[PDB]
Amino acid sequence: VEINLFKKYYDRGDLPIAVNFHGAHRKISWKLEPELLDYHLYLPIFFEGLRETEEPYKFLADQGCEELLARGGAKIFAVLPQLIIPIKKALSTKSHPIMCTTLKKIQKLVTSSDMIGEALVPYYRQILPVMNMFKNKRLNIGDHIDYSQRKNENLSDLIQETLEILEKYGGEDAYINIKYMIPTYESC
Amino acid sequence: VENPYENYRIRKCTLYYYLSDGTIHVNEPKIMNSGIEQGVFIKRQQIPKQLNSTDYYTWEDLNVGININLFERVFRIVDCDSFTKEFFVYMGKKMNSPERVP
Amino acid sequence: MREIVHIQGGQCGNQIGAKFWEVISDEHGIDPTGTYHGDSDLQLERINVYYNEATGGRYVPRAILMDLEPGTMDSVRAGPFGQLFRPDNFVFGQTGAGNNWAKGHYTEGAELIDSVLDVVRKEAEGCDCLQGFQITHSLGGGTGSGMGTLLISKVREEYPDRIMETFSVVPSPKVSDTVVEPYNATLSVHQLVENADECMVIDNEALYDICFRTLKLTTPTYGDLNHLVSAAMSGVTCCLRFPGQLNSDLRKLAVNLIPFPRLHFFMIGFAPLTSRGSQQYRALTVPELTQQMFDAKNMMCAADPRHGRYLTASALFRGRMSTKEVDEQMLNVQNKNSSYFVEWIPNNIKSSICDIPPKGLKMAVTFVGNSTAIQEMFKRVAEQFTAMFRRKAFLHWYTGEGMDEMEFTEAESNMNDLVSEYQQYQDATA
Amino acid sequence: SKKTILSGFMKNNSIVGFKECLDSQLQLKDSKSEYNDKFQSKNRIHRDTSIFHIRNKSQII
Amino acid sequence: MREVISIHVGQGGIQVGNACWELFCLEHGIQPDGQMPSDKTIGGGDDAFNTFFSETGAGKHVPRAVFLDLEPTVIDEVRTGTYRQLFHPEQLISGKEDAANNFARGHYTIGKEIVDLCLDRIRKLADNCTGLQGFLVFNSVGGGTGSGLGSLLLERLSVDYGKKSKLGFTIYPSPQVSTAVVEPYNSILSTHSLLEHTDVAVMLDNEAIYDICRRNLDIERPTYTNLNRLIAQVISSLTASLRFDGALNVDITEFQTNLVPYPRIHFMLSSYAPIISAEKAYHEQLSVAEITNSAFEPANMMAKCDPRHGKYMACSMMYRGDVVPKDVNASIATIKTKRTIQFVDWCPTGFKVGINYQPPTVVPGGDLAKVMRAVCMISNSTAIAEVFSRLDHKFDLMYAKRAFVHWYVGEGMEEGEFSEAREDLAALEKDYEEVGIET
Ligand SMILES: Nc1nc2c(ncn2[C@@H]2O[C@H](COP(=O)(O)OP(=O)(O)OP(=O)(O)O)[C@@H](O)[C@H]2O)c(=O)[nH]1
Ligand SMILES: Nc1nc2c(ncn2[C@@H]2O[C@H](COP(=O)(O)OP(=O)(O)O)[C@@H](O)[C@H]2O)c(=O)[nH]1
Ligand SMILES: [Mg+2]
Repeated sequence: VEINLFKKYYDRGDLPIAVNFHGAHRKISWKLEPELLDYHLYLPIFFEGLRETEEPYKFLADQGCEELLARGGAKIFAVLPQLIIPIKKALSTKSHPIMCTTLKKIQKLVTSSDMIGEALVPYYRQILPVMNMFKNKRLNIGDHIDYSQRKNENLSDLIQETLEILEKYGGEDAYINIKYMIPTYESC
Repeated sequence: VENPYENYRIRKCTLYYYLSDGTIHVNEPKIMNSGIEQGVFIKRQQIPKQLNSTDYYTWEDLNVGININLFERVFRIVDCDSFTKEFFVYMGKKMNSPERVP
Repeated sequence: MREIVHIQGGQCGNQIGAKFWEVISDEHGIDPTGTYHGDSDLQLERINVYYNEATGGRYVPRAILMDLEPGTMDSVRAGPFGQLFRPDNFVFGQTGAGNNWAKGHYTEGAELIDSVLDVVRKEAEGCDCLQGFQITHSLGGGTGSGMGTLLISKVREEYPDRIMETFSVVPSPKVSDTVVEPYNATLSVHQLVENADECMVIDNEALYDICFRTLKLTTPTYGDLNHLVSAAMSGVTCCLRFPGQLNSDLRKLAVNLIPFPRLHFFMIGFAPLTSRGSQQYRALTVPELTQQMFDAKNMMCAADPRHGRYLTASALFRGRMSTKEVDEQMLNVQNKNSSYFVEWIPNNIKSSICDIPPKGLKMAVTFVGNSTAIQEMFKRVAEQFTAMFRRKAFLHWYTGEGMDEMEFTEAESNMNDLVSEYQQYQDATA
Repeated sequence: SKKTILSGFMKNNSIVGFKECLDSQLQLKDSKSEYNDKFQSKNRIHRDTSIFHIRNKSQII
Repeated sequence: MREVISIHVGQGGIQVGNACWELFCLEHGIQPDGQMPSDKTIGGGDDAFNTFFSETGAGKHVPRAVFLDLEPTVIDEVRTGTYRQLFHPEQLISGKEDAANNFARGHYTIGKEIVDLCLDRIRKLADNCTGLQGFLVFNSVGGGTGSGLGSLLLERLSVDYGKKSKLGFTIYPSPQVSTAVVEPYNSILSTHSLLEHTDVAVMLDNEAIYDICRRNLDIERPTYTNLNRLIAQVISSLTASLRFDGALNVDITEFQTNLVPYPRIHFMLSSYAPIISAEKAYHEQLSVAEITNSAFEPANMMAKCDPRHGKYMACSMMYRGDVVPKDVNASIATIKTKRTIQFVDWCPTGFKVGINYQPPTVVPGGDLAKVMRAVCMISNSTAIAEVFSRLDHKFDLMYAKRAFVHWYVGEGMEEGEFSEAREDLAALEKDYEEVGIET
């Protein structure tokens, strides 16, 4: 697309969120209570925002997408089919900072509500492939301690824990499918 | 082999020869109540004297009562249409006497 | 034992077989009538691989000819060697797919494909020990694209443990024959990779380049190009029909050329190919044959072999020739191009030898190399596909047969996935 | 009568450069495969001890 | 009363197995049909054919072998050729589907359906024998079915019979000239099978035997046919001590008791000489002294490893011809003098010497010419660690990215199976260096 779908949607004036931050660092106070909103029309739009790399659209997209799945309740399952093609583009940006942003969001998705991972298994051929790109590329420093663990920037470390979450809630069939995309994986 | 009633068959088939481009064509018309998938027999083309060769027929080769070689299958051209006789007489190559098909 | 059936479809696919059997029939000495007239006692040692037996002594290829329009189906028989087929095997509809994939995959083909599978099942169950099936279908034509692809998906569902083969011709850009070529190509690969065990691409462009340069014949004809694909057909299963030093069944070639499950695309070539006059002069020896084997021009696919790096390669030499000269030459070609051979798979060339030479030559070689260069072919097909789709041009036809616009987006993503991850192993190092 | 006889049914359905390869390269016996030349030769308890070394420069091949 | 039962598994085994019998068949006076000629009895004495054959009361004889394979084209050829009448028709077991170089196929998936029959045929031959000393197994590790069916038999035999000794002449891949593309994988797995079930196994890698042909035989277009014949003599060289007279005899159970220092180190690389054509074999005296040096010349090792890089543990090297014991004494002593062939510090005397009289015979239509004196060496050297190392490293590169793993894990073999094999070679590699250190 010529322009990221997120930016055009926001400037119009239909997103229900604003910054209005007065506190320790920053915060978001939704113009309307979360429960009322419809997830079908909004939930995939936010996920389009993860790709954005120019402020403030980066964070303002990020904070919600973490927030939407936290208080979803049970309606989230309806949107699972709608979240495939957007997120596929998100991992293809090849940008180091983004993958850190989206990977946590996807990992937290499986644990948000019950009986969702079993639905996500069939779509493994879409989200698994890029995950193989950088599995082995990791820092090799040695004895000198790493000062950077505070914020998760290690691509190899972030991903490795990612699959573990996927298979534990994936179900019985989860293991076989994961191997067929990325071979080096070892069962857990 | 398996026929109780029969032991040898006959297919009634006619041969066309075009004078424009030395092409031969063989088609076996429909024989009613024959229960055989009948249609085009040999697609119109040029066929060689012996399989995988570089010698081609010339109309002066066909004639009634002689054996033509065509994909190792042996043909017995028996009858002449009304228009065939004149051309042979016009060009000047003898013509043979006909006989009814057994 | 370990015999294979053949089923062909589409005018492009059907025409391919109409010459393949003629070529294959000659090798064993099977004349058109089907009565034995062979010469070499070895001609009939292993006829069960491709031929059944019939009372009266006339042989019948294990071919199930399928096409959705009767115009061509009534043509293949009338040609030379055209009556080796059992007409009971024939199957066809009454309307015509009209180059409409949805028509050949959802509406029409679904109606007629019930019968087609029936004859296939009967032929498969008749063999002694089944090995695999081979297809000859063209991705540029609808019925072959849709009806041809759908057959594989089901067939794999009945025989999950048997091998499979597909001969496909994709449309190169320099020459075009179907305005809807881009659409049927993207959907086709979406289904051939997921089920086909082995598939190899041959392009119309390559035939025209190979024909106009080496043979230099001034007037190519559809009979000509079909000949080259004929020899390649027999270049992969020679050891299944005659004794050899290193037999390599169809399964054996499968294990040694597919590093990972999702890469099973191969590109083939043949040699020697000498001009009509210059044949009396060339020196036919292993050193001479080898050099023409890896040349860029001989290869059957539009992809330039050097634009990528060879992930793996295969070679099946024909006839009598010392192995040492075969073994030594393969190593030599593995260092003179040290950069082009991926470095994390040592000893990345496979060689097989067969002792019965194809009729018409004292020696021959068939090339099957998995060249990473194929990224060029799929990439450009994506370029043509994207342009025609963002304006929603020519899509109203498909949407009228129960299909939704969502499905096309899914297929496009899959193809980019294969292209994107196919180059993954090109840059990774040790 | 050199090139005027052209006809569509003749140009298209006549292979050009893919007919049988000219002679002097077909000289091979399809029935003779390796393991048949020597192992199946026959064998003999007594061998013909005769040997000869012709007084002409052996041909290089 | 001394006999051995030969075993052939794998296309390479049969083809080499095919060659090994014409050499043994001719040297005893049996025509291709097996009927002893009415006249011209080339064989003095008696009981010679008993060493490998069994009398049928009158007429012909039966080879003591069972040919095992899964793809019938190679086996089917033998039943049609000129040796149709020799082998028993109900011991040439053949399968239906080729293993396709998939080791898991021939060890877990398909092999189980033919191993039972082969063992049954084995029992029949064992009962007929009286003093069974051991078995001989040929197989090419550069293939799946060869390793699979080959591995199972040794595993099966060791428990069915027990202390009976076994021997195996394997054929490993060349360091750089390779035929298959998965050869590294099946090597590491296969070596696991015969590292804990066999007493002795020799190395006859293909690449070296190519070299031996070029430098002496004067042939620039060798084929797989000539390679088998050279391996034929070594079979003849070692086994000839059992069926003929000897001034100093050596038995099969005499080799396993003098060549293997410990339960692990039982790989040895052999060599043969002289290998001289007819046009050049009669212009030199072929004195015994000069032949032995060629035995230890470093270019004629039949395994692609240079002995100079390591230590020597023991060489059990045989002789044949009109060799008199006095000549050898000087040769072995003279060889010890050289300064580029040094022995381990813990084996002051490490030579086992054997002598036999019947000369090697020249098969017609071959390459080797007629000679009086030849010596076959089967020596264990500390340098063999190179071949295991090099094949080990090739394993790592492909396995670091789990390439080709998916064609085995689907054949019933657990994923953890592959790793354990590495420890043994890794364990084995440290072993050679362990004994190598001077005390
Ligand atoms: N010495 C020798 N080795 C051979 C010969 N032919 C093949 N080989 C060996 O056989 C190996 C390949 O295995 P195959 O010939 O396929 O036999 P296999 O291992 O049983 O595999 P299958 O063909 O499926 O039976 C090669 O690496 C060669 O080393 C030969 O003529 N002489
Ligand atoms: N090599 C070759 N290709 C052919 C020939 N005839 C047709 N084709 C290919 O077949 C394609 C069209 O096939 P099509 O008729 O749509 O197949 P169908 O839908 O199954 O009937 C074209 O793109 C051609 O490249 C031929 O004689 N030789
Ligand atoms: Mg085999």
